[PDB]
Amino acid sequence: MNIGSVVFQKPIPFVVQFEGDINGKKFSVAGKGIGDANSGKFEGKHICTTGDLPISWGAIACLLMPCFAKYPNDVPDYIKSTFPEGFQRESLVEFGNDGRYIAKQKVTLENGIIYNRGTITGDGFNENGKIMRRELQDKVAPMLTYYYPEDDGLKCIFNQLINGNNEDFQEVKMSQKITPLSDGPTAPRKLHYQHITLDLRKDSSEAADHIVITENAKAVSAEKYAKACF
Ligand SMILES: [Cl-]
Ligand SMILES: [Cl-]
Ligand SMILES: [Cl-]
Repeated sequence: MNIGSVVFQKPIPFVVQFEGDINGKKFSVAGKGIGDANSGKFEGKHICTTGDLPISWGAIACLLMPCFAKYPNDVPDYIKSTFPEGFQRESLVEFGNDGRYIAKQKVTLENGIIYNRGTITGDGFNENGKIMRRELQDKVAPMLTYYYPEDDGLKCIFNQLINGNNEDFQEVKMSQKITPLSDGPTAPRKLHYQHITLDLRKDSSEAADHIVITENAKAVSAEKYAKACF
């Protein structure tokens, strides 16, 4: 029995706070939403409080809470087991023929609200590229992500494809490391996958530069994934 399973048994509001600096361009994002780990759906609206986001929203979409993923019982939920204290995650995000950035974030539970507080720092992006000129669509293709133990944390590796405006795609390569914020007991770290679909949309009434992320994440054991029907 893992304690985190009880806190996420009902939908929980969440708050996202990000500070960024990519190619010397500083930005700040503030968002809020709701996550339901019973369904694996969590949806939030995020606004760039410093003006316009210097990069395509899709490039930071899945950094703006894998604790909300729907985990079956035949998969040990390590991420939820780190609660109530929470977890931290470091990410190396590399874009094909463009730059890279590093993010560090801490996902905590405070007064019954999930807080995703993170920081992004990157450089080497093409100033005439579709990322920094924001010519990519706000559309991200479906994903499968790999989870597996490494050292004393849970490592996650996966790719992302952001649609371009001319039948092209932008490659996103991510390498993440999840570790607990406390030295308390956690669930087993075992190989498994997450099936994620993102839908980025805009609010007509919102004047600020923003994005509305509808995410549906489900965990799959390696035995059930191998026996999959599509
Ligand atoms: Cl941080
Ligand atoms: Cl870097
Ligand atoms: Cl570790």
